[PDB]
Amino acid sequence: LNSSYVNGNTAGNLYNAGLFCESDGEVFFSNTNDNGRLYAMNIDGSNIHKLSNDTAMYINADKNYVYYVRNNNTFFSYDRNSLCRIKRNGHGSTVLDPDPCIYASLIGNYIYYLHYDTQTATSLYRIRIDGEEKKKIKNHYLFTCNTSDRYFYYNNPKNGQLYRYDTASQSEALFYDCNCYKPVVLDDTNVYYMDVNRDNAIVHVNINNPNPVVLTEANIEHYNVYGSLIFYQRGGDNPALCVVKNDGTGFKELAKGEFCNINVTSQYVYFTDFVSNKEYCTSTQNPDTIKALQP
Repeated sequence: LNSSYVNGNTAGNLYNAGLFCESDGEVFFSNTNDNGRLYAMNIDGSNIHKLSNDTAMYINADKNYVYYVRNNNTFFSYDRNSLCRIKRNGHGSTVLDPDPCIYASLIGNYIYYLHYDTQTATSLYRIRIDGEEKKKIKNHYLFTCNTSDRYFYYNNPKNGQLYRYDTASQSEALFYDCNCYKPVVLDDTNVYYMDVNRDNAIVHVNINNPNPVVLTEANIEHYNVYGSLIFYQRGGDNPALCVVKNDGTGFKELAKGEFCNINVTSQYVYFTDFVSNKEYCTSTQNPDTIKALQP
């Protein structure tokens, strides 16, 4: 068992289908050139090799294992999915929860996830990393994608505010007064969210010295963050994947079209064309030229 509050993935990856997971110098990922199957590579895109024939999403990792949701037969609705585990070396594949689920997120020794009660009714579950102690935590789902140490953060379903759940005490409380969607808290001084009151424009704030800054135009669909750069999809009449620094500077349009599933690693930021399902990437530190993952 884990001895600290390890987090299975980073920033907004799990909101963006958890297609890439960087951990201790490797990246585990869903390979769009091979039916979304689980692969591994070194952080710079080399040494690419198949880990499992399972199609994988919501990929998480700790020092010993990779945890993932597989589709047994889109990432954000009901399908015949199962929660699984494999050793990082490729051995020891096993199923932890065979029942449909999405949004698996590792916090310490527990995976918190969305469980389907029916095709439309959902709840929050957790399970220990060895498959013991499966338990329904709430009758309504709370977002578990954004984690830091023992906490996960979410828009409160009743009131829209940014709340924090402490997995150690198994309690929750208000974290920041806003009306938010897919919040990404990196630390108490770096809060990001789509602001429901401003048509999902992205806002950045430090909760200690709150001076909320709006960083984008209205009508944002997806975003992610690495370092001080925010990568986002702008919708509407002239859709584009864009980047901007967290002080409003350095805006750049990176690709024209409708993209999604923005996943960040220290080397690259990956994104998929919503219609063609083709995948692309760009440098995380100096985003500019776009590489294609196909073939």
